[PDB]
This record gives sequence, structure tokens and C-alpha cells, in this order.
Amino acid sequence: DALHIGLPPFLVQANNEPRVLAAPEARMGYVLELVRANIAADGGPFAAAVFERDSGLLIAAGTQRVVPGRCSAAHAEILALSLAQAKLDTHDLSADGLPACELVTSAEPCVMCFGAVIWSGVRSLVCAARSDDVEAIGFDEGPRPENWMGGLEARGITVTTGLLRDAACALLREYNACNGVIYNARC
Amino acid sequence: GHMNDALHIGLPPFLVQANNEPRVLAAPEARMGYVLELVRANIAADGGPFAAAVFERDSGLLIAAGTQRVVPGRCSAAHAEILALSLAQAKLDTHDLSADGLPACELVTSAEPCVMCFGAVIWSGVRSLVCAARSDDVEAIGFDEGPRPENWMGGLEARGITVTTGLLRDAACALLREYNACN
Ligand SMILES: Nc1nc(O)c2[nH]nnc2n1
Ligand SMILES: Nc1nc(O)c2[nH]nnc2n1
Ligand SMILES: [Zn+2]
Ligand SMILES: [Zn+2]
Repeated sequence: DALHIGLPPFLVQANNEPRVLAAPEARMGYVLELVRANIAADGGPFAAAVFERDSGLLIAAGTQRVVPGRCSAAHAEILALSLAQAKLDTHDLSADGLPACELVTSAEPCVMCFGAVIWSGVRSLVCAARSDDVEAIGFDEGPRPENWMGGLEARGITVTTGLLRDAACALLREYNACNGVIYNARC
Repeated sequence: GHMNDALHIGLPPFLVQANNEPRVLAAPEARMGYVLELVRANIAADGGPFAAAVFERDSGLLIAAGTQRVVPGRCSAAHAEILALSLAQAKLDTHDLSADGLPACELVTSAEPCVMCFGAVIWSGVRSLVCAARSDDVEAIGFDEGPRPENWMGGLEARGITVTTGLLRDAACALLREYNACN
């Protein structure tokens, strides 16, 4: 009777508490905490958050819930964008009288999320890990169009990538190190 | 609807029914015909003119169905394909419809997928995509497919997703032209 993806407690918490982060690094810092927490709550090493671009108010956060949620569409970007839309009560994050919105993401978007970003109404995309980083640990980005960044820019969506990339990469390599069946107390 | 503790996209009555009534449609045109019934039911339930369904490829057991619920669900990701693929996964208790021991799954869709849905198809585990209306047909009533890679069809086929296109296209267009005429 519904499409229903449950949020683990830490994500409910993130989505409940008012929070304002002005600097790109502050915003991405927070998104990287959610990655760490999502991995500790049985999810993939990806998180994202929709902010008010100009005030830094957090609207909504998401994390990859593919396995726990039994749903291949539950990438961090889909959850973040959709929960932001559900909170603001509109399918269009650029609807009249909404502030401009920004998707802050732990990694460059896959081809699915790329499309979702375009349809979402956000005006800004801010990424940490690059596509090659993500692919290096076996997560596929899929076939995006050529010059997909230019693609976004031409729809009025500004793209920045590499923001706190080093910390992001460190979280990716930590996930990979502990993504295996032999028990490892250190994980 | 908005929820503290879930992303929750509710389904209108016809779609709750479609997802619970037993239905075996062996021939592909029987599959696409039923999907076009869902398109019409969706328009009457304030949705866009798009529907899709996951079938077991060989038997044509219907596993799940989705329709575009963008405006009434306040969700730009709620295309037909996303809901159909996600409800099937929910129904089969797995995020991968090609998981060992599941029969091969097929997504039958009213129109060729947009770039988002193209991506969702690849990650879903379906082994087959069957489309009615073409990309052109969708753009001609003002729906945007977005920037898909050159040769999106070959991209699907290259990872073992067979693509059929044009099936009951004229029937699907009749519904599209009606939707566009009635704004
Ligand atoms: N490539 C990729 N893979 C996943 O599993 C994701 N989850 N959130 N962003 C994602 N990106
Ligand atoms: N382009 C496009 N747009 C929508 O709103 C859809 N819903 N289901 N397939 C869809 N395809
Ligand atoms: Zn993605
Ligand atoms: Zn789509």
C-alpha cells in the first residue's frame, strides 16, 4: 500500500533537530558524519543533505539505505531530495517562494541520482568524493552522459566537487576494509 | 506524506489494488495492455500519464506496479518506473531482482525511461525492459527525458537488460494525446 523506506534513528535525529551550517566545509563536515553513522547502521558509505543555499539551514538529510531498505533506488541523494520535498510539501524545490536549495553529497552522483538532481529543483550540487574514488572500491556510477557536469550547469545547476575529498576517501577506504564476511573485531 | 521516520509515498486505491490482486499475463501485449489501463486510472487519480509494472519475465506473474505520483505525492523521484521497481523489491524482500533463485524480472513501461529511471533500471536487477511510447512521444507532450547517454538502449543491453521498444505504442499515444489535450 505504499513505498516506505524507514529511516534509522540517527537519520530521524538529523532530520528532527534544527541546524544551520554556513560554510561549505561545515555542511560537508556534517554530511561526512552521516556517512560514518550510516555505515555503523548497516548502510553504504554515502550520505547527502539538502540545505538552504543562502542561509545554511538544513532542510533534510539522507543516507544510502539500499540493503536495509530492500530498495535499489534508496541512494543518499534520492532520500535527501525526497525527504526535503516531503517537508516543504512540494515536488519542486524551486517552487515560487521557496528559498534556493543545495544538495550537499558525500560523492559525485550516479546516473540515477544525476537525473533526480535535475528533476528536483535544487540549484546547486556540492560533492566530496570524485567518481573514480567511488568506483575504486567497487561502487559503480553507471553510464552518465558525456560532460554530465556541463549538463547540470546548462540546466542552471552549479556543480562543485572535491570538497573535503580526503576525509571522504578515508571513509570510503574504511568501509571497504570492513566490507567482508570474515569477522574483524576492529570493524 | 511527510513523516519523521520514513520516506513514505502513498498509493491511490487503484494502485493499492493493482499491487495486491493476483494477475498472470503471459503475452507481452497483455502485459502492456494492463499497464495502459493503469495509465488511464492514474490520470483520473490526479497523476501524470505514466505507468509501469514488474512481471516475472517467463510466466508474466505481476509482481508490482507503479504510476507517476510526482505532484500529488510531492516527490520528483516518484516516476512510474521507480515505484514499480521499488515495490517489487519490497514484495520479493530484496534490493536486487536478479538475486540467486529469483525468476528473471521484466519492467513493462508505458514510455521509454528518463535518465533517472534509466539509472534505476540498471541498479534494480531486472533483465528486461519493454516500452510502449517512444522518447519523442513523451517530449511532444512536454515531458522531459533529460540528458541520457548516447545509445542508452545499448547501455542497458551491455549489462544484460534486453530492450524492446514500440509495443502498443499507438494505444499508449492515444492516452498521451488525451492527457495533453486535457492539461
Ligand atoms: N554509486 C553510488 N552507489 C550507491 O550505492 C549510493 N548511495 N548513495 N549514493 C550512491 N552512489
Ligand atoms: N519523463 C518522464 N516523466 C515522468 O513524470 C514519468 N513518470 N514515469 N515515467 C516518466 N517519465
Ligand atoms: Zn545514486
Ligand atoms: Zn523517470
